[PDB]
Amino acid sequence: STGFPLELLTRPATERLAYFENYTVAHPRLKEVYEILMRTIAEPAGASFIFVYGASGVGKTTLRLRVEQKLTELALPKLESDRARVPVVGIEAIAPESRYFNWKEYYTRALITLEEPLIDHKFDYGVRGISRDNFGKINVESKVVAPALRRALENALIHRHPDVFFVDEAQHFGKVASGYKLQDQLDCLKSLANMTGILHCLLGTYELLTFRNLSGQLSRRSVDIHFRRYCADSPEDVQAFKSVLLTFQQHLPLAETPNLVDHWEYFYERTLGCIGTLKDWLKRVLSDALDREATTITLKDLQKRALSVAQCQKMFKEIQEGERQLSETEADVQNLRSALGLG
Amino acid sequence: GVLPGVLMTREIAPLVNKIYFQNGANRGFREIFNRSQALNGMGEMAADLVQVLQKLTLRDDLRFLTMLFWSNILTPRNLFRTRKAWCPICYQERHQNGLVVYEQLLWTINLITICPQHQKPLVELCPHCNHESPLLNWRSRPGYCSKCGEWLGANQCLKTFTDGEGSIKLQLEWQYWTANVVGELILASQCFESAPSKENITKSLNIVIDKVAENNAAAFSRLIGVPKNSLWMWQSTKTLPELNTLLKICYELEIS
Amino acid sequence: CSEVREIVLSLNAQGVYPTEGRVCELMPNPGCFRYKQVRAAFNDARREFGL
DNA sequence: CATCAGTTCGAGTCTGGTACTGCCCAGTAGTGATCTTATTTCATTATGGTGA
Ligand SMILES: Nc1ncnc2c1ncn2[C@@H]1O[C@H](COP(=O)(O)OP(=O)(O)OP(=O)(O)O)[C@@H](O)[C@H]1O
Ligand SMILES: [Mg+2]
Ligand SMILES: [Zn+2]
Ligand SMILES: [Zn+2]
Repeated sequence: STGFPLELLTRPATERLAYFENYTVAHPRLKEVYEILMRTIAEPAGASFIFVYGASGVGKTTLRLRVEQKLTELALPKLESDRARVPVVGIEAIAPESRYFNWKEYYTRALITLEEPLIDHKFDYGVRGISRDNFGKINVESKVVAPALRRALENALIHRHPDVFFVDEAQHFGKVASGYKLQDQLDCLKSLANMTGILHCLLGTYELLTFRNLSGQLSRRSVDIHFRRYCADSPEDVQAFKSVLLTFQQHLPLAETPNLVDHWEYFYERTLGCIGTLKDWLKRVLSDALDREATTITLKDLQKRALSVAQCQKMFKEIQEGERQLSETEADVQNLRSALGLG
Repeated sequence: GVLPGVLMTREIAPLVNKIYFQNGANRGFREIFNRSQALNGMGEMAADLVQVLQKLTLRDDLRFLTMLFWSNILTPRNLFRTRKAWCPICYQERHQNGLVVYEQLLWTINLITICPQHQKPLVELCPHCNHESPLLNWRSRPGYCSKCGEWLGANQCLKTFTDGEGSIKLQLEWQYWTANVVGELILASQCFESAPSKENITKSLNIVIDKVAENNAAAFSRLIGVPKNSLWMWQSTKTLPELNTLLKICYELEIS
Repeated sequence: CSEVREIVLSLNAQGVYPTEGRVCELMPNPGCFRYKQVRAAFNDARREFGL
């Protein structure tokens, strides 16, 4: 039996939930995006910025979590002789339930999330406000000006030299209030990456494509990855999607495997290739069914918690706009050669 | 969220009817701080402190907090430390486990030297600042210095024993014996209905002298090294032997 | 207390505002004001001359 | 008999229980000065279709 063991049936529904919610799946798209992301992380080659575009609710965070855990369990053997080197840093850091993104808040959050992993007592930040305490935590004030916080964060990032600086939901970096330009914000972040030498992998949804290429310096230093969705036009991609559905069915914590394969195309209208969204929808449906103690999932349950068509078409339009902005074709290549002058 | 000196000055001292309590509650109550040892003693000031804390807090077992239960079996002659005694290892263990840091009664005994739980002699001076602190200062705090105000605990402390296999092991065994004896004494405090009296020491001495000393004191005095005058004082009058002397006699009998 | 009184008197005679710090700065042991009467005497002198 | 054990007297030493002294620092709330910033106006600037 390649599926879930038959001993998870006698356990209450809470144990089934606690087994399923931390259970992840390996679709080929995830494997390929993880491989390419791990490769570009391991050799950055003077790339200050990595941009990771992708749809919402596809697994772009399941991917980041796997990256962090792998980078940790790689650097842990190296932590027996190398001191003050965090294997991975992954945060959101952009307007946490805030009206406008603040640079001071971003700097202080980066500092506190960069130091809290390790209980270090010998670090002397180049500042008079931020310091450590006997308990080993990081003590910050509300008085230090933003340049001082920038100095402290730069010194910390230089001394610690983390592999990555994973930031999530970065599309809200554009919340610049009024009177500011986006190129200034990228210049500041790329500068931080320059004097520090760290790799900033900005992930998130398609809004990110707002920054794709602003300046030539930004253009040459940026490494772009597109975590593309599942598109029904490709036949092998449809095969992979239905196979993912089977894999869900085989590991679905139920007495018997319910019949949801036949509704594959219907699932598409509720999924649009967003594997994350499908996972949340299935988890909510199974939780609701198991609250009523139902051993099988039917089409009625799928129609009870199904997504709304208006929301689906809205995200479809957003995804189409993003893909047509990202789209690359032979015409672009030929235009590049024509501009260059290579006959 | 107030300093212990402030709590003593503004909440305890006015509630105490003694003249010096009220007077020193307005010019610095240094009398109660320079003699914080006696707050844990057998005497009237310790009992008054327990009574006032009971009035302030309305508890029912604050008498077990001190060894006032044994006001008839001990003696404050060279018994209490003038300076603080703490185990840093216990401080971190309790802090890291999430429990509260609590100063132990056993540490206040001059006879106790090491921590039975973490096998290390207690510290009697602040490692960061070479200054002494009494058992209760104006800014005392669990786990902090009374003058520097920094954490005194450590996973590994800065004090270690000397290198020697001649008498260091015997001294360590004696310290373990004394610490275990006092710990069992404190533990049996709660189970015991009432404290043994001085007459209990009288009959115990009558038994031991008549057991192996065939009713003589010179042999016993030479065996324990104490002058015979003190032996007569212990065995005839209402004089309580010192705790060190008491458990040295016990060790000579090899009985707790 | 007397010495404080002549100090505040002379300081006002010259023209400066006689405050606690200024009076302390020209008196050899500027810590006696912790006594509950010296400060009272200084305040009484200030009120007598109108502060 | 003279040695050693059981008794006394008074001094040595600690310590609790009780009161008291000589001294300046630290925190907070006024003003006046000088920047500093999320946010509100004063012009040009491009887009628009039709009757003389
Ligand atoms: N491959 C997967 N296996 C299991 N669960 C998954 C998978 N991909 C996504 N999820 C689920 O998706 C939820 C989180 O949303 P998801 O990571 O898919 O969104 P996202 O598109 O990365 O988010 P955002 O747009 O905010 O960057 C979690 O409940 C997680 O279990
Ligand atoms: Mg995400
Ligand atoms: Zn301990
Ligand atoms: Zn200290």
